Amino acid sequence: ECTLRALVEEYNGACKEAPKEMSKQFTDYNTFKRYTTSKKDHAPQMRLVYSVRKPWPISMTPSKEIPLVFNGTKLKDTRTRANIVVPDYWSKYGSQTSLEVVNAILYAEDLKVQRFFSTEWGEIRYGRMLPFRKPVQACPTIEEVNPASIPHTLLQVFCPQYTTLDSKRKAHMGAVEKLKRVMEPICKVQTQESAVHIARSLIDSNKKWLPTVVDHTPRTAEMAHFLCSKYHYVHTN
Amino acid sequence: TDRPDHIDSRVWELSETQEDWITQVHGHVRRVVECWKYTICCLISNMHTHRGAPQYDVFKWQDRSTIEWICSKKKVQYPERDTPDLYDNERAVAYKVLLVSDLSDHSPTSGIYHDLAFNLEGEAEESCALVLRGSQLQDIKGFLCRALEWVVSNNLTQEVVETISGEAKLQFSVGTTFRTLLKRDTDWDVIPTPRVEPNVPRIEGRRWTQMKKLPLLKEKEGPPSPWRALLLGADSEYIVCPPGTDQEAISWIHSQSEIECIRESKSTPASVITCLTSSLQSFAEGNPVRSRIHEDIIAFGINKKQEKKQSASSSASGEWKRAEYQVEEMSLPPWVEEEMVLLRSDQEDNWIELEKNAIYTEVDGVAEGLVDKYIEIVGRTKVASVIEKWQIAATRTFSQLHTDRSRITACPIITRDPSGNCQFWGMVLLGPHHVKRDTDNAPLLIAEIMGEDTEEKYPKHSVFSLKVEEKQFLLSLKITSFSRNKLYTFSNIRRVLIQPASIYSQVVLSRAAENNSLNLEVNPEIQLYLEGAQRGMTLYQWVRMILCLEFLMAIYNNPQMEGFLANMRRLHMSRHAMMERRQVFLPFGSRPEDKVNECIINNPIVAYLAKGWNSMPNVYY
Amino acid sequence: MNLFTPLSEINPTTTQELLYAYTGPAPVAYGTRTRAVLENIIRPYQYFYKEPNVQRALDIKTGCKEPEDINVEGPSSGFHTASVLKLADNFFRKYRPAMEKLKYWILVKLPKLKYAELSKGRQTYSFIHKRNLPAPIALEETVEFLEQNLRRKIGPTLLSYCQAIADVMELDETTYETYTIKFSREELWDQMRTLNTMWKHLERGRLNRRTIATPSMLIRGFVKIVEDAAKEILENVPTSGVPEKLAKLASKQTFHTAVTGELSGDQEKFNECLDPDAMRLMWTVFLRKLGCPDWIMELFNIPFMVFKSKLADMGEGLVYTKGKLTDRKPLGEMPSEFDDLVRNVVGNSISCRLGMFMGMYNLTSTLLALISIEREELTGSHVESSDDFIHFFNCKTHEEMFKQAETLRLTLKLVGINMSPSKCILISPAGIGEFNSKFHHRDFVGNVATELPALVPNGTNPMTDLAMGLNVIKHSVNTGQMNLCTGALAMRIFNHAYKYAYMALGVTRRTRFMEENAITPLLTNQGASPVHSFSTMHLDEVALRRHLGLLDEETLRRILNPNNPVTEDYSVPSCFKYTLSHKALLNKEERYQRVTSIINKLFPEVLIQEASAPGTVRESLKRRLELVVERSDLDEERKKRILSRIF
RNA sequence: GCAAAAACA
Repeated sequence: ECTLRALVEEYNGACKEAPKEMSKQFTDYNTFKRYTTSKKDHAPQMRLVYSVRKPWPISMTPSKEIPLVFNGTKLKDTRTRANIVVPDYWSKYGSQTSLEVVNAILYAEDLKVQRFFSTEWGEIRYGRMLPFRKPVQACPTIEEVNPASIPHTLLQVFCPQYTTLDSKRKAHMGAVEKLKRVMEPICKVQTQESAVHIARSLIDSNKKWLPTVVDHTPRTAEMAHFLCSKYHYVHTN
Repeated sequence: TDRPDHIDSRVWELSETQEDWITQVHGHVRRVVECWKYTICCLISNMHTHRGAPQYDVFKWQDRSTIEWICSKKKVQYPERDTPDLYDNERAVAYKVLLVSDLSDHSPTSGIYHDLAFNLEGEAEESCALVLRGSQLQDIKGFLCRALEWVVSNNLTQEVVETISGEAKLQFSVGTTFRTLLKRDTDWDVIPTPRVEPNVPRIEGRRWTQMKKLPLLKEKEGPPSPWRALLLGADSEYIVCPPGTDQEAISWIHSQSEIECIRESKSTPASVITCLTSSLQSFAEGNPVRSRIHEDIIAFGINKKQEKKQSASSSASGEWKRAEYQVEEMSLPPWVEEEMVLLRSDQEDNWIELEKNAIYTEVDGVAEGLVDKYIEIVGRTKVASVIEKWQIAATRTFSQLHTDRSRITACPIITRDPSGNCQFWGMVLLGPHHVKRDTDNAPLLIAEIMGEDTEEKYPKHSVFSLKVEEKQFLLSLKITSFSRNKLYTFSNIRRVLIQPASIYSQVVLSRAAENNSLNLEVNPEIQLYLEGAQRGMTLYQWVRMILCLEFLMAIYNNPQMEGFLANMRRLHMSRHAMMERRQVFLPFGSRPEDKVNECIINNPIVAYLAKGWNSMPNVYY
Repeated sequence: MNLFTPLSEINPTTTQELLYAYTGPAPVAYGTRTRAVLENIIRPYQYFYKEPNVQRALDIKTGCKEPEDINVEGPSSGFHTASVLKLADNFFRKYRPAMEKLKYWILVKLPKLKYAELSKGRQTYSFIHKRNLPAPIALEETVEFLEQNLRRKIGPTLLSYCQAIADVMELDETTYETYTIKFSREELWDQMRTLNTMWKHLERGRLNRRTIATPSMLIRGFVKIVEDAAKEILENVPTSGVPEKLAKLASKQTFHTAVTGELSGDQEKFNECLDPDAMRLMWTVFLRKLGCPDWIMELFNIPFMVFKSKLADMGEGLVYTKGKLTDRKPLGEMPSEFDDLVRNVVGNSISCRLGMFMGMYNLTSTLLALISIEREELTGSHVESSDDFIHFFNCKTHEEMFKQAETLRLTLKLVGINMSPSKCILISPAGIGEFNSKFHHRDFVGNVATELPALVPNGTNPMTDLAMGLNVIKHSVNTGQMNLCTGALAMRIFNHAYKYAYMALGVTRRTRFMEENAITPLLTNQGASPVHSFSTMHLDEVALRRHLGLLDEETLRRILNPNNPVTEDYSVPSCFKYTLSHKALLNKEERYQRVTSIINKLFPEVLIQEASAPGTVRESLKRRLELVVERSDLDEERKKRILSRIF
């Protein structure tokens, strides 16, 4: 198969060009995963104006679906670098994907929009009210998942073959089958790191310090930025 | 230590990583024992087959994913912390290679897997004999013997026995030499055990006094502080131009302008007007960047450091001494109050054009109504126009200094009124600006239209007479340098609107909470200490003056300003406590005003705030 | 200033947020740090005795002093040993659940700590290249140096790394190995001791600039161990400034006639009056009463003993002027105000047994202060974060309260904490105070930010920049620093800045290209009207536009296609989530990047968990590739052909 | 000239 041959050739390339790096311990990956020579920029927001206005601001993977010159405008430097208007061109004359892929990509984000518009708002009440902050679950999840079992739930969805019995045991079943069904169109070699990110946010029960007038359910915690304040309270039905 | 003779290499470099031997009490002996177990596992398997496939699977020290694959076949499942070392296809069972002291005291460890026991001199449990072949048992004999000789020769019998009995024990060891290095700069051992009885001594302390009256800040004496900001501030004016582009407005100004020097400053010689005229002419022609003229040397300080160094080298005398720096002490200038009263004057336009956010709920409508009303009340003010000028000038200067040029860039400051007309506040000229770090200074030559000239207020500005059509305008040139950080910061000057907006919103929402009804038309009466007396002013003009103060503080921010504010927060808290009939007490040697007075040196707005504090009551009843 | 102080309808506490310089530039520290570093070093040596005597204080190893030596009318450096022992014992006895959690962390979680977490630290001075290097590079070079000098592979755990450091410290000779960097025990010891100093940038609220020190990578493992233990304790004690606590004390109704006061203050020269030996004693008492083994004690005591031998770098030199000339000269070359410390100069570093540096032990210093709090007379609620504290007194008599406040000052002085008299203010009736940038008035604690939100895109790409800008504004609203009007105004300012930064305003090349090609603006970064409201700060841009009909299915499939050439941050992948943009370090970096790239494809699970999987990268990749080929449900001949090429 | 305990030019 093409995928296996591509993986083998890249593996032999790594052994040849980087022998010493391949002789390191596999646990060292947690260290050189972030091995960057470039120094941390304390003010990255301060270079954006110049970076956007440089010639060829965007770095792109080589492809043929983007013309070299489009209506007198050179789009690519012919890795290769793209013009700032390349994403604008792709929004009109780009290659389309399946609707299932779009639905999976917008999952865990379309849900937040539906929750906002599927709830009715009571009248705003103004008064002397004291917002006291407690740690609560910020975002609603498809299934209630114990922390420190989130990674084990993710393993079953994505790579159930590369796991142990105990990791299998300490994984939320019921959330695996919901995650597998909705993430199926995007569980591939590409967008694997993306699909994990949506998978995490769908069952992530992280706690954040949010203003409270009454105890927040997970539904109302993601909207606490406007439900309550020092002078107003909004009632949600 | 090194690899034992009986243990071959492959097992040694396989066991190098399997466990953290160095952190174990007997890690070397433990590693040797596990290598024995793996060697026994390999000898049991050897070259044997069942149905064309190898009879045994050596799960020990094997990739866990491979183990899980093999267990997915054959329909078995083994936990990772109790994984058997071997699996037999002949009997469809799994075995664990174990070493014991005696074969009499042996019991099945668990029902998941069967046990293979050896007592370290070669012989095996009867179950092993019933399971293993004669050749395999002979090989295990011939390994355990000639491993026992290595055990005895190095005298590790007790260590081996301890390793067999219990599991791994964690440890951390510090030897003699590192211990001596550690003990060099301390009076105690590695584990401090001082020979003193624990006790908390009774120590006599000083007395806590009361701050009966509020501190009086020190007003410095000296020459009044000149205006030392990037741009003009309240004295800023613009020339109304016919509608068009920036190039059209610049051409209109340059074609019908006559410039004559009124007041000349030694800091900014009148000869630098040629640079501004050349920049105007070039920009009118469509070229915002022009070549270098002779006056550009003086205007932008080209090759100034390499002349000052030779001047200092020529003027060398005396002996070296530690460089004591000094900051000139300056008094509150009269122009700060004038700036404040002029910054609040009304304007015809709004000067604050921010795109509205979306509105979906009633909360969004309330928030946008609050923002709209705040923009209404602080928009048609001169301070808003000055903020717009500062924003545009700083943004355009910042956007043109990343190129690292050797030529002069022109960045006109032009606004549009809601009728199409162009408003020319002035132009900023950027020099070569070979900028390396973000704190490096870019040379600038700033030209601004000046409402009124004051030599005392603007000693380093050269003021010129500018005439367009029939109107008269004042043009000021100043030679200045200004860093990348500060230009970027002032390009975001619109963030100064937040704090006055915060105060306004808090007042409005407090009224709404009091009456349980939002009313955006509230303009209540705010009582304040004014000219040393308690009168009141409306909310709108109070917010206007707050915005004027915040803008002046922002454009005059420096270490003195921040130290002064951080140390006046405590005194502001103390004053508010004394309003509520609360008492304030201080420790021995407590002079809170000293922290503030250390920061009042020559900052005009620090001095203005200090005088505002001093005019306030210092005692409350 | 009178304009900032209302007398009706609003109180000065709320308007005290106006005493800030949010919009103005932060001060910059220019030039040499040598004078500041030397002053920080010399302050402890002047405060050891009531009458200053630097020469007699320069031969003190352990900063132990008699109670009569403690200066109550001025700053005092050092500690009283019996005081430290008794205070640490009292702290251990009272906060017993916290120490049980410490014991659990030591037994269970301490051995599982991985030294790869050192790679997440900040910039580190390299003892091999003699330059400041990023933490991953320093960690990699240190581990390779250890493996070269120890003839073994360092285990993934932090304890293995610390044991490797201890073992390599015992060699007469160490090398690095084509250039060969040759060390000695004394030279490696000096590199281990050395603290690299630098200016503390972007610091607000101070007239004078400060310096901070960085430890060497050889000691950062021990430092991380002790700081993690300190954090474990501090997360479980009510006197630490970590959760809330200020709000809880503010809302705590005491009595109806009790004399209740509130003390707010900072600590003067907090890091210049602290001695590491006091923290050694406190930690040793804690571990000894916990029943920990001796190796735990040795592990906890190594960091502070190395700090007692610190060799803080004294900057670039002292500034000297002949006439108009300026020169940069080291300490000791010519007379200065630091001539007492000339005998402590070691190369370009200076040795100093007393005192500490900011940014080195933030949590252990807080623990020392909190054990100083633990007395029988101090029956008051204390909360402290490093050099900032707030104390609440619930007494029955004003003289009793005053004696308790004096006892607090003296017991802080017992270990060398020395709160600033001019910055500490006690309000006789409790209800007004300030602590850690939170301003308290009656039943209200107002969080006031030290820094206003940037309201500018972060500079990564439009979708992420919009997401993080909205998240920052929402967090500011949640902390109470912003409200409805302030939040919406910040959103509008951020929207304008965001559109400007991405060529979405006026006439630019991007807008011209979109107009000529009839590409209508559909996203905010493209110049379209903003879709986000105040209530929708938490919603993604791509969503909330499909829902409202502003984005149709065609352009959704076109921009969300994963095959686009260009591709918490809860922003969906899109064509607009793009990327804009030392001799033997760049090639090593690209080799490591390739080795990372082959992983995350053969190992999907490293995206979820840590690497684990004992063994080296070569054979781990080898066997995983063999397994994925073997379980590819292909023909046997093709599988054998594929595996024949895997070498 | 910018700046503020010393850098930029």
